[PDB]
Amino acid sequence: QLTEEQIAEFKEAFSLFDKDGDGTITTKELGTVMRSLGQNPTEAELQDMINEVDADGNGTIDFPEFLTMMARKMKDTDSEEEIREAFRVFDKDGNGYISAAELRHVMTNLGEKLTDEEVDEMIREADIDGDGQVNYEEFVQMMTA
Amino acid sequence: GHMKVQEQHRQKHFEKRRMPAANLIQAAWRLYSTDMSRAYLTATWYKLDDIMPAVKTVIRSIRILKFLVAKRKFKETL
Ligand SMILES: [Ca+2]
Repeated sequence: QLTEEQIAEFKEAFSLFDKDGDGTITTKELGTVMRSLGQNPTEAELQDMINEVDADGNGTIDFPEFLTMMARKMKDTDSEEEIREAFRVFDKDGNGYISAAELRHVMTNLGEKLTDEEVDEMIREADIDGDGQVNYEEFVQMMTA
Repeated sequence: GHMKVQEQHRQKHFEKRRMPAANLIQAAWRLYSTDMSRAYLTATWYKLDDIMPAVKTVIRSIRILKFLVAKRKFKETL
């Protein structure tokens, strides 16, 4: 279901990592591209990211694994269920909602905290009626196309 | 085993999930925002995306990998 050209777009992105052109993305090439953009991942973080798509076990990413990951994004069934399970962790009522203030409070105080502008763009992307409750499920339907 | 000390233990069995749960939402939102955020709605990114569309696709590929790691670490807290 992928056009011959959007496959060529992912091949162009793959080749940016795979500089030596040997068909694999190592931690060296993945981290080099990440750090040229100003990111600073640890070596363990590079291994964890590669292990999520390395279906062979040699510790590298090849192009078939790459375009499968790029085509899937978050549209899979497992992502939709897990992301919602993460939202329910902050749902006391069990309603499928969470107050816009508690969502803002959780996003800016836990884990990789969002900036003030990040969480403001998230609250704008969800819609709020009445008390101030987002329907976080129709939110994960939006994120997972 | 006996009474309340489970209700204050069940609080903590669950409290170690709130950080990986937030990380999953934050990684998912940052991945979703890659193709809709105002951060990319500037003349600089439009031109950058015209001469080299691979740069934005690389940024997306990195965010997808980070979403997958985050989704795993949250599943490992179940
Ligand atoms: Ca290589």
